[PDB]
Amino acid sequence: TTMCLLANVTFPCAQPPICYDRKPAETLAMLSVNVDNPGYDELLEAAVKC
Amino acid sequence: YKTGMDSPAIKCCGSQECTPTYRPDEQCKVFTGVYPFMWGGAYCFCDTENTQVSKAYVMKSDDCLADHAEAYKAHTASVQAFLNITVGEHSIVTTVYV
Amino acid sequence: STEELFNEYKLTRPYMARCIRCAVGSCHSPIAIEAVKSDGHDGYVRLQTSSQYGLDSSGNLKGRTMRYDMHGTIKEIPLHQVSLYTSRPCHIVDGHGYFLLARCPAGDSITMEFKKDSVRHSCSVPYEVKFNPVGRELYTHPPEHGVEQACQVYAHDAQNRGAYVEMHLPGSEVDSSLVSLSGSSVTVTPPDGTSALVECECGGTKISETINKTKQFSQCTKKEQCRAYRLQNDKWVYNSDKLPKAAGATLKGKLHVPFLLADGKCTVPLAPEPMITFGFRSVSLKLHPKNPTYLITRQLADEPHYTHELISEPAVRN
Amino acid sequence: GAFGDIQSRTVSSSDLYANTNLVLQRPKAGAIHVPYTQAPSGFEQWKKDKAPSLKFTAPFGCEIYTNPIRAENCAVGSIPLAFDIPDALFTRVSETPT
Amino acid sequence: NECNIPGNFMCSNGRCIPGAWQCDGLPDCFDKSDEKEC
Ligand SMILES: [Ca+2]
Repeated sequence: TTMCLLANVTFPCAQPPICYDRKPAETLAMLSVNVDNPGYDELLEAAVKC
Repeated sequence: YKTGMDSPAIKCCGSQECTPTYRPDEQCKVFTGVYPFMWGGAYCFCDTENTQVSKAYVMKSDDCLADHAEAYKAHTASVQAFLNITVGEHSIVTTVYV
Repeated sequence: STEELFNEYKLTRPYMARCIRCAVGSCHSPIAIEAVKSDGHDGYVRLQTSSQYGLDSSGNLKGRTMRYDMHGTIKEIPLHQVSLYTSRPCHIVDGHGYFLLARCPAGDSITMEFKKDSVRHSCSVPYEVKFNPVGRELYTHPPEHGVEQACQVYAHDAQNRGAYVEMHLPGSEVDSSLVSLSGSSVTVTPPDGTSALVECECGGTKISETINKTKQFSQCTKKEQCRAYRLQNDKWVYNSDKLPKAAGATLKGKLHVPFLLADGKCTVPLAPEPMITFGFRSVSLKLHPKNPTYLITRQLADEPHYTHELISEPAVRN
Repeated sequence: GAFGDIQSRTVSSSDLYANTNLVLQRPKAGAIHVPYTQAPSGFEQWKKDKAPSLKFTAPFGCEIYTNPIRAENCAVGSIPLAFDIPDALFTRVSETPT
Repeated sequence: NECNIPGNFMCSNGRCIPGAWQCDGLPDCFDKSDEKEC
């Protein structure tokens, strides 16, 4: 399993707290810090859709 | 290969520095005396003492997976035959190792 | 499931970059060209441009469109207005994100152009485009009939595979349609829903970030001394060398690239059958190639004495 | 400029050696770009030259294949054989025609 | 069946159109077989 990061909150990468159709730049900042991640594609395709 | 290039760091009436990243063949150089233009006019107001940093590195191409060449070393081969033996009208077909 | 594919270039915007050959001279073009890759076989190239494809002017999905950046305001046209050519005209197949797929002939340049009302846009780049045949018969246009070798062409769908490019903060795109004169001073008018910042040199060292306000400044007489930048915290760009960058770690994510080089099947020609004359320990070969054809011979002994020859004329080999 | 100017240890090694003669150049006065000058792809230059495969040049008429690297049907040498035959197979004389 | 090029969708007549043209709201294959089951 793989846990992603926005703060010290290790949320599951398939279940993000935010989506781009709600927030313009907070999703991009969440993707900013999590580039070095093997589950980045999971966080990616989950972080688009609600 | 695929020469990747970072965007030029521009400071107006300043001076940049070279911060390396240890990327493969990562060249970096700081250029002084630069008056750059954007589409919406000039970028600085200073004539001289401006600074642009070029940074380039080599990464491998996007089609590396399906289009690549494997360099090997070979030694001490192994011979292996598909015989079809019949001894007294009793036939087998067996991969024998020789 | 195309909407799952298109949803990552929704985070991005088209931009303008420097093209060296425009319709008249050297300009800043909305259709600038970053790279041309031509390593698939039967004439398919993959352009990475400074425009975006498959999305509308908002961010939603329209089918066959080019989305570009015209001095900040994002515009759009249908895809059948855009044409490109190397030596002969090329044929645009599809587009996805910053990437375009065309069926091109061989040539030493790429030129993409579209036509607006009375403004013609163009961008020529000195990027070599080659044509790669399959097999031992060197054609220039793919045939009508033959046999089928395996090949490697750029795939036509936008399927997510394991190859990425790197996206970043757009930097401070400076403007000068913002700054204007008052009757006695300098006036900066940032656009609505967008924050500008102003650097001047008319007092000592002056600097400000302003929001949504026609904000004048005293002690500045001429508007040559003030540069009004523009800011967009959202809306990624590509890591281009034709753009300036932001301040501090710069990185915001990575996107997949469409149309990768996949294994396929390609039709190759079949040369006219050689006319073989036999003799005592000797074989004569009459050869009439239609287009240039490799003849490769070897002997089945401890010294092969292999012969390798491109033959493009009617020839007799003994 | 030749074969192996990129050397990735495996396909997904994420640590590649690169010696591609990259040299950064000074940008043109009034333009934001990163100008470089490097030797061309040695893999492409290897593909342009490419003395023909071992499929066409191998002695004794071998048939080189790919997914296991192997040769086929090389008409060279000779296979010796050992037969350990049990005594039950030896039929007597008068149970066969003569 | 399957096209020779991997990114292509095969229509009713065997015409291979790109795979991003299937279920797009625009008819490209004869008798709209790109617009049958969406
Ligand atoms: Ca359709």
